[PDB]
Order: sequence, then C-alpha cells, then structure tokens
Amino acid sequence: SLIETADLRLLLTTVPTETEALYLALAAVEKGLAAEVLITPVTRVRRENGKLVVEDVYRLSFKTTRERLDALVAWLQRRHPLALPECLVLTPIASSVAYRDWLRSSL
Amino acid sequence: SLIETADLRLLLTTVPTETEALYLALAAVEKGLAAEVLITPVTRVRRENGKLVVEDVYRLSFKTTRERLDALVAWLQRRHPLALPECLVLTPIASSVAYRDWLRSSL
Amino acid sequence: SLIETADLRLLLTTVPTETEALYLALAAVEKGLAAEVLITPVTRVRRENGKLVVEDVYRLSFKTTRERLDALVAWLQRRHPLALPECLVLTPIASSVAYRDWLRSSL
Amino acid sequence: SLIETADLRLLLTTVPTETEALYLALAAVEKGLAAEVLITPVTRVRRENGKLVVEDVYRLSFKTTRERLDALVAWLQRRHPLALPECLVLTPIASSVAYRDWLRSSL
Amino acid sequence: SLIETADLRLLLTTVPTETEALYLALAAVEKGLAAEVLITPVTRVRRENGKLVVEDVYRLSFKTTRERLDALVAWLQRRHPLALPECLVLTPIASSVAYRDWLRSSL
Amino acid sequence: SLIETADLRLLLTTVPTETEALYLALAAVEKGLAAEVLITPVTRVRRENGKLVVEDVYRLSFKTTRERLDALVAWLQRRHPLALPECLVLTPIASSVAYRDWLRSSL
Amino acid sequence: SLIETADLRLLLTTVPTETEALYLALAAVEKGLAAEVLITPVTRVRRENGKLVVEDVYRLSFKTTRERLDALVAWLQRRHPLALPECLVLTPIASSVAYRDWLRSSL
Amino acid sequence: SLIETADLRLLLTTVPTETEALYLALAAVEKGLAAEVLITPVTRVRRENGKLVVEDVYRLSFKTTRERLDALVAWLQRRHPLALPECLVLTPIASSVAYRDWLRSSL
Amino acid sequence: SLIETADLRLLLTTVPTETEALYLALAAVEKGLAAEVLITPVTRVRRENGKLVVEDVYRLSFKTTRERLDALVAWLQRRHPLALPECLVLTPIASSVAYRDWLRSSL
Amino acid sequence: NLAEKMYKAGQIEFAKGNYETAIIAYTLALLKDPNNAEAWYNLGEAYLALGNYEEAIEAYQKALELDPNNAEAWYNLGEAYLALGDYDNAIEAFTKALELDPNNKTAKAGLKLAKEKKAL
Amino acid sequence: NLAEKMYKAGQIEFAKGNYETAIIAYTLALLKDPNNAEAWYNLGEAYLALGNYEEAIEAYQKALELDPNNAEAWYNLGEAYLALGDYDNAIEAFTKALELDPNNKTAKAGLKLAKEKKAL
Amino acid sequence: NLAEKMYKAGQIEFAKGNYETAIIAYTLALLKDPNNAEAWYNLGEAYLALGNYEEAIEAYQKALELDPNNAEAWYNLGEAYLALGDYDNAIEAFTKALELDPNNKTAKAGLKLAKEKKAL
Repeated sequence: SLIETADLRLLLTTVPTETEALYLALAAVEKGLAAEVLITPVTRVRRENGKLVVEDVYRLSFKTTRERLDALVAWLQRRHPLALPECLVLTPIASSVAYRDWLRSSL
Repeated sequence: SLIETADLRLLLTTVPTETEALYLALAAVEKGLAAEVLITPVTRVRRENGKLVVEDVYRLSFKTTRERLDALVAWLQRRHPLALPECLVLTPIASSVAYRDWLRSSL
Repeated sequence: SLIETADLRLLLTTVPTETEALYLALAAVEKGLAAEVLITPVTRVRRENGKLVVEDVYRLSFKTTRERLDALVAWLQRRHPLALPECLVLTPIASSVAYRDWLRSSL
Repeated sequence: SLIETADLRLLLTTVPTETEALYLALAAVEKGLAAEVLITPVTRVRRENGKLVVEDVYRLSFKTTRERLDALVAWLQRRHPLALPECLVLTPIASSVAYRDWLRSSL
Repeated sequence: SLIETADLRLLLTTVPTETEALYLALAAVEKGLAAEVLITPVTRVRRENGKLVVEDVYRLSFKTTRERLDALVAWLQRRHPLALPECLVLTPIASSVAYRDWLRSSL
Repeated sequence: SLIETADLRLLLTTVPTETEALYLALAAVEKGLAAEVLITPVTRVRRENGKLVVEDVYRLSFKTTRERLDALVAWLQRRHPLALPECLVLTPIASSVAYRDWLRSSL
Repeated sequence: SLIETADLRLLLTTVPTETEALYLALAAVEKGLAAEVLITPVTRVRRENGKLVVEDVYRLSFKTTRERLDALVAWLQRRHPLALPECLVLTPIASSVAYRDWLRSSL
Repeated sequence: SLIETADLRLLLTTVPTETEALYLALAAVEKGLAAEVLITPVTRVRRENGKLVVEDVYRLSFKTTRERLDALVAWLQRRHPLALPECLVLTPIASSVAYRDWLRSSL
Repeated sequence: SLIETADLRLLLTTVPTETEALYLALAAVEKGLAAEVLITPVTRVRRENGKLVVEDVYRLSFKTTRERLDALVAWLQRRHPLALPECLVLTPIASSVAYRDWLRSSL
Repeated sequence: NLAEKMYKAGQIEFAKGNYETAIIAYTLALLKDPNNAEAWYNLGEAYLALGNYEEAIEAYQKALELDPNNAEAWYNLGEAYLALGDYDNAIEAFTKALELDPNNKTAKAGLKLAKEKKAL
Repeated sequence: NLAEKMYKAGQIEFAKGNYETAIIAYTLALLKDPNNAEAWYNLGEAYLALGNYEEAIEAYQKALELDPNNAEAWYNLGEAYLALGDYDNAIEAFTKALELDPNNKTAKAGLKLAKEKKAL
Repeated sequence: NLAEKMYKAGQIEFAKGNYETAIIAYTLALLKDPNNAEAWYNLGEAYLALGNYEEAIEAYQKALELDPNNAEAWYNLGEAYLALGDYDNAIEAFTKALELDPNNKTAKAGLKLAKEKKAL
C-alpha cells in the first residue's frame, strides 16, 4: 500500500553520448551507489561561451536514499567528465510500502 | 493567472511495451480515474535477480487530485501486470488558475 | 558542493510541433527570460471536446528563478498559441553551489 | 466559569423581510438545526446589477456546533430564497462552561 | 496606525429590559471594570422549558483587557440576574495604536 | 460551497449622525474602497472628559480584502471627523466560494 | 531494533477480586479487544462516602492500538461492574520494531 | 466518555516497609494532598555505597493534579524518611470525563 | 527540588522465572548498563500459537539515560532468551534535581 | 416482530444523519408492512432531509392517506410545497394543520408567508 | 444464489464495524431465507456488538432453535445473560456449552463467575 | 414507482463510491424487479469496482441474457475475462463489442492485447 516517504531523491543529469551515460549508470549500480538508473535521448540547446548551440544529449535520472546521496554526488562531481557536474535532486512525497522495503533492502 | 496548488500529484510508472502502456492510460482516462496521461519511450537497465539487464521500456506520468489518488493507485496495484507495481508521486507547488478550474471540472 | 536551494522552479509545457517548441525556447533564452530549456518528443492522448484523441506532442521543461518566474509565465500565457496555456511548476530542493552561482550569473 | 471553546461558529445572513427571517429561524430551531437564532432590523445599501440601491433588510445570526454546521449550511444554501446564499462564520474563542454543557445538551 | 493586538475580548450578553442593561453597563464603567459598553434593541426567540417563545431583548457588547476579563466575568456571573449568565468572548486581531495607548490608559 | 477564507476583515466604526454614516459608506463604495457597508442605530454611553454621557450613535461595519485594508483605514483616519478614528477589525474564518469569487471580482 | 511508536496506550484499571479481573482480561483477549493484559495483587486505601477504607485489590494493565482503544473503553465502561469505570491511558514513546509488526499482526 | 487530559501526574516512590508506605499514603489522603494512592510489594536490588544489595521494598504510585503537585512533592521531600526522596512523575494523555469531574471534585 | 527532565526512559520487560529476571538485572547493573532495576511477580495470560495460555511471570522495569538506552536495548535483544525481546519505554516528565545529579553521577 | 426491529434500526440510523441507509431500511421495512403510517412519515422526513422533493411529497400523501390526523405531517408537506413554489396546496395544508393544532405559531406564520408570497 | 452474496456482503461489512448496515443486510437476507442458522448467529453477534440486548437474546434462542449444536453461541448467550443480570439461565447455558466443549477455560471460568455472583 | 426510487438511490450511492451500500440497494431492487437490465448492468460495474470477479461475471451474462445489445457491457466483460486470465471468451466478447460498435479504439486495442497475450 501507498505510504508517505521522505528518504528518496531524484538526481537529474545529462551527458553528450549514450556510451558514458550507460557507463556512469553501470558503475553506480554495480557498486551499489545507485540501484535505480534511467536513460533517455534528449536534445539540448544551450548558450555556450556567449553563443547558442544545438546538440542531442542523454538525460540521467537517479533515485537513491538520502544517506547514500552524499557519497554518490561526491563520486559524480569528482568523476563527472565535465568540470561543472549536473546536480538536481527531487524528492517524491510517497510510494508503495513494497518499494520502501525493497529499495531499503536493495540500497 | 498562476496560483499556488496542493491537490496535484504526478504518478510515475513504466511498462515494457507501449501497448499495455496505452491500454492502462486509456482505461484510466475513459472511466475518469486519470484525466491526464503521458507516454514516453525509455531504455531501462536494471539489476534483475542478481544480474544486470538492458531493456527498452515506456514511462507513464499521471497527474490527478489527491482525493482520486487512492482509488487510482489501488486500481493500478491490483491491475498492474507486475506483482510489484510502480508508485512514485510528485506534487507541483503551483499552476494557472485556469487549470485549477478545468481539472477540477474534468476530474 | 551540494547546497539546499529554494529559488528554482521547473515549468512544464507541451506544444504540437517541434517548430513552435524551439521558437518559444529560443525567444525565452535570447531575451534572458529562461536560460535553461529542454525539448522532448512525446505522445499525448487527451479527451478533447468529449472525445478521446491520440497525438504526438513535444514537451518543454523550463527552470528559472522565482523572481523571473512571474514575467516568464505572463509572457507565456499572453503568447502561448493555445488560449489555455500550460503552467506546471516544480521546485528542486537542492543543487550544487556551482549552479547556484552560475545560474544566478546567467539569469 | 469561562473556558476556552472551539466548536462554536457564528453564521451571518440577511433577508429582505422579517417574515422569511423568522420563518428560516423557526424552521432551523424546530428541527434542531440551530438552537440559537437572532434577528435585527438593518438597512442595506448595495451595488446591484451595476447600480447602487438602498433597502432595509433583516440580519440573521446563527451559532451552532461545527459538526452540525455543514448540514445547516447545506440546508440554507439549497433553501435560501436567493440563489446566492449568505455564508459568513465567526468563532468565539471562549465561553462559560455552563453554556458548553447546555448547548452541547441542546444542540 | 494599525497594529496587531491580542489583549482585547468582546463580551456578548443580553438582558430583557433596557433598564438593567444600562444599569449593568453603568456599574461596570463607573468602577472601571468595563470602559467600553454598547447597547442594542434586539428580538430573542428561544426554546424555553420545551416551548418556543418570542421576546424583545437588549444585547450588551463589552470590550476589555484579558487581565481585567476574569474579574469582570466573575462579577457578572455572581451579579447576572439570570442564574445562567451569558458569556461569549471575541478577540479582535488588530487595532490602531491610538486605541492601544488610550484603552491601556483608560482600563 | 463553503471554503476557508483568510482575506476578509470586518471594520467596526461608529459616528453620531446617520448622515455622515451614509456619506462615509457612500464615498467608500463609489470609489471601490469598500464594496460592503452596513449601518445600524445604536446607543452609546461613554465616559467623556471624566464624565459619563448618554448618546445615540450609528455603527458602521466594513468588510474588505486585506490588500485594500491599509488604503481604506488610512483614508478613514485622515478623513474621520473625530481626530481619534475608530479602528476594529475582525476576520471570518470561512465563507462560500461564491462570495470568494464575487467579492474578488467586486473588490 | 528499537523504533519510535505512537499507537500504543496503557489502560490502567483495578477490580476487587482476581476472579472478575481474569474474566475481563479473558473476555477482552478472546475477542481480540486486548491482546496484552496483566494482573497484579495490590492494596487500595480510599476515601469512600466520606470515610477512609482499606482493601486489597487487583490492578489491570491493558496495551492496545489507538484505533481499537475506543471500542475497548466503551465495552469496559458499559461492562465495568462499577458504574464509575477506571480509565487511565499511558503511551510509550518507542519499542522494538519486532513488537510493532507482531502487535500489528496480533491486534 | 474518554476525553484528553493534561492535569494528571503519576508519582512513583518506594519505601522499605509497608508500614511507612501505608502511613505516607494515609497522611496524604486524609489531608487531601493525594486522593489516589496504591501500594505494591516489590524487590529492589541496588548498588549501595559501591556494593550491590538485595532487598524487598514497597512501591507507591500517586496521581494528583499539577496544581497540588508542588505542595505534595515538597511535603514528601521534607517528610520522606530518606534524605534523597523519590520523585518520578508520569502524565496520562487521556481519561474518562467521569474521572475528570470526580477527581476535580475529590482533589 | 523538582525539575523538568527529559533524559529518563522506563523499559518494561517480563520473563518467566525470577531467576533469569534477577540475572539480567544483576548483569545490567554490575556493568553499569542499568543503575535502576525492579522486579515484580505477575500473572501473564496470552494467546500463544493460536491458543490462550495462563502463566505466572515476572516484570522488569528499567530506568536509564537516553544515551545509554541504545546500548542497553541492543544488549537485551541479542541477549534476551526469547527471540522476540520485550521493548517498551516510558519517559517521566520531571523529577527532583537530587536524582538528576545522582543518576547522572551513577549512570 | 422483526419489522419493528428494522424500524428502530431506522430511527437510530436517522439520528446519525446517514440518510440513504435509513432510506434503504425504510424500503425494506415497508416491503414487510406497506401499512405503517409511522414508517411512511419517517421516510417522509428522510426524503425531506436529503432534499429530493417529489417522492417526499408522494410519501406524504401516502401517509395522510393511511393516517390523516398528523398536523406535523401537514406542516412538513406545506414546507415542501413552499420549497416547490406550489403555494395553493401549501395554503390548504397549513389551514388543515392549524385546524388540527391551532396553538402552533409556526402554522399561523407559514400561512402568512403563503399569503404574502402568493400576493406577489 | 443471491442469498449467499448478501451473506458475504454481511460478513465483509461486519469486519468493517459498521454494525447497523450489517443489521440491514442480515434482515434483508433473512427475508429471503428465514432458515439460515449461520445468518441468525451472525446477526446475534451484531446485536451483541451494538449492545441492545433483548433482540440479541431472541436471535440467540432462534439460532439455538434451528441449530442447538453451537457451543460458542451458548457462551455468547451466557455472556448476554450475565450482562442482563440473569444468572440462572447463564448457568445452564455455560453448563451446556462445557458439555459440548469441555476444553474451554472460558466456559469453566464463566461458570465460576456465575456461581460467585449468584452467591452474593 | 418505488423500484425506480431505489434505483436512483443506487446510482447516487455509486457516485459516492460506497460500493457495498449500492450492492445492498441493487439486491433490494432486483428483489422487486429481477428483470431490470439496467439494474443488472449497474450491479455489474459495482461488482467490478469492488473487484470480486465471479459474481461480476455472472451478473454480466445475466445482463446480456435479458439484453444482448450493450457493447459497453461486452467490453467490461472482456476486461473482466482479461483480469481472470480467461483469454478466449475475452476475444469473442471484444469481437462482438466491435461488431456492435466499431469506432471504439478501446475495443480494437483490447482485441490486440488479447491476441498478444494469448500468443505468449
């Protein structure tokens, strides 16, 4: 059944090529830093060095416990290929108790 | 005009094939359980039964009132083809008053 | 390093064709209304005028400061081609201090 | 002795003629919807349909428990001769314990 | 100028004849128990001893400081001609600073 | 239907003669300072300059939004014929949504 | 492990003879009203009808969920042999998660 | 019926012999310091003057109003035969209204 | 003198035979885990494995500081002969300053 | 036997304000005995409380049919007729009610409202 | 067919504690089949839970009439007799219950309470 | 007369989501008229909403028995058959539904799910 939750955060990040996307996701999951990772193909249009640029990028969504959050974000920022790593966190207010127990067990 | 809102939740869910995705969305909307449904093609890489797996999945985003939320989530979990249904809820803090009146009327 | 933030909102909007999507994003970014804009291809199934309809749409995600939020939303609603503009705002709870300084500088 | 109270609301309403005033009060009291009702002669000056109007009206003050409040207000609004019923509620912060017991017994 | 206030209470009470109304008001004001007293002609319709009764009464409104409130209410209840004295208190949230100083001086 | 409200205040004021009562009410309503005004005949007994005095006065009740409250109260105090203007504000906790929309439109 | 709890109350009651003590405990437990009951031999010295009295009594301690609390207390007070039933409730702040699951299962 | 209460405290104390136990209880009750007193036979094992000791003691439980609490505890500590009196207070969160009225009357 | 306290918890536990009761109490006190321990003879009637059972048991009451609470409860649960250890904690709101200093010194 | 059991269940339900359940109980009861004037009247107040007027009316003339001697029923029927805008039958209802019970200032007043409202 | 549908509805209602609705369902069911011992007994626990005792009693002797072999029904009837102060019939009820089921410490105990309470 | 009163009570109850009370009302109504196709169908959605499937099914073939011309009923029966894992009868139900109403993308889709799921 649905229960209120507060230990879940959603980390949003994008990278140029789907390779390093799946690599970062794989490295995080294999060592248990992030047990839930998703990838999507996206197009990014940014103002770079004063100029607008069009590019196709790949977005990463990471959900993990707040206790493991600091280690994961530190590992990212030191390991993120861009010297200016992406860090956006969103917290869901509730979820099924089944995921509460499972993710607690799997994280 | 934009007004602060608190009766909106965003239900996140994924399924393997776009068929059952559109079926669940269609069933929810036709009986008024969910008046707003979206579908996206996504790739899921998960640790299944101790092994990592790559698959392409389809993500569902559901926004509905908190009063109808319990009925919708119960209908999902009993009807979700996986015995471990996906349940993630996000609340937007504000929206236009136009949607407030419209969604109240349409939900 | 990650720091708690409260001046970020995520504006969610969709349009039929990727043309006017990129046009709205371009107009917002060029005049500094929105320094961060994303586009995704999505399929929308809605109950229109009492009938269900299937269509492929394009979703817009806008992140900006709460101070610039009102001007941007007003410009949208007066400029949104549909007379019933989309207005959904989500606030991330924290981010890297690097984005705090950069987005403050770039917004 | 005086005790703090929180289950009392003061319903304010006006009607044109003292007849229907006393009728509504009588109907409410006889069936126990409102055990305390008062009437006063008042003069109302309103902007009607874009024009200012002077009239003499009669004000109703209703005090009842919050539990019976919903039934009474619904009965009013469906029964109020004007299609736009008057609904104004004020809560006293404290009263004698004697009224607490009596009104609990009489309501 | 208007300032927020919290030491003001509005005592509501009714009596049959305007004589004893003005007498109670006069006695309260002369000895400084209540520096502000008002009288109004009202009609009371009550369920007495199981029967409904129509009568014309006179309503008293008393505003005083919370410190003097207990003494005034005790003096009333021992002195109120009815053995079941009326005790209803309402607190205004704010007032002019001019009344704050004046009523503090006059009470 | 009844909804909780917090932007309504009830301004209480009295004047000697019903003339200037209706004049102040008329001036407030015509320029939109106060869209809701009431008048009642009352008797005031006050301690004036150290002496008790009996007089018949006329009480004003003003309900308006908290945003327009400051302008209205300033206009009163500069315009109130007595150099010591009356300022008493009471907030109703709830009202019908119909008045919420109407008074928002009419104020 | 120990976890904070808030759905536990400790009902304190005494009866003259250990017979009716064990009877009340047995009746409560057999129908699931109270899954945890204890009995102790105690001596009671009370001021009865204006006179002090010495007697040996038997104290009952009842722990149950707050949801079942109302039914149990009502059953007691209607069934308590003394017309003035004993009602004292104490809440423990925390307990082992093992009891949380077990008592939830057994209550 | 059960009502929430906050003016009840449970004083816990033990003495060596049941004599002085019943004496203290009797003295408290006769002069109205404590209208509710209980005694139980208990075994105490303590670390005395650096050594462990086994003894059989008698536990006292005192429930009284918070207003009378200070006088009772002062009388105890000056009168407690041990120069280091026992002082442990526990507050029940709720009780029957019948005890509320009775204990208010009897205390 | 009595002072408000918040670092005291009352651990409630029962065991079948007074032997292991005094053993657990002795082990806790000798190594300073629990400086205050009490034992009482009690009768337990429980629903065991679907059947009701009558037995005589012995109740343990443990008071200790919240800092030492976790170590004591962990030592209990790993050492409690039943695989489902008893864990019930109650906090007294106040006590004499003499016990505050003494128990701080002795714990 | 059982009919008055369900009847008492009906009133204890009506005291709780859960109107529809009382409706169901009253329908079940009248299935047993369609000839209970008290049950008909009580269903009448139930319909009036829930507000759907026409079946309240029909239950009212039914109740007056098997028992015409209930002034309170007459008054409630008159209030319903007022609610519908039917003024004449309200007038006769109040007249008959005051004939059955004159010392009811409610009935005299309601006759007065009917006169005034028909006047406009 | 439908009778056991409403019967199951009755138990699922009783699990929720909304006693009066279960009462209504049971009355409707017995209107279909007045000869269901299980329905009679279940209505008996419903009446006992709500607390009105006399009709609980009557349902109990009804249930024992169409089925005399329910020791739990005997025990519940005995508890009701205790609640009413009727002690003798409680004694016979507990004796018959323990005859049907001896290994019920509840029945032996309740016999003991009846003996003690009749003694005073 | 009264049957459609309890019928309307049933729908106004169903709007409120208190399913069991609507169940009781529908049983009481069919006791009056066992031959209301609309009542049978509405009880069908009630059973489906509460989720107990078998009696929902039986009410569905009952409703199709006294009225075979309800495509929406066919679709709901097909959804139930899907819920049970019964795939063939779901296939015939969807085929007949699309025969009765072709311009229902829901029916075409559900036929597609049945084909795919029977395939595996």
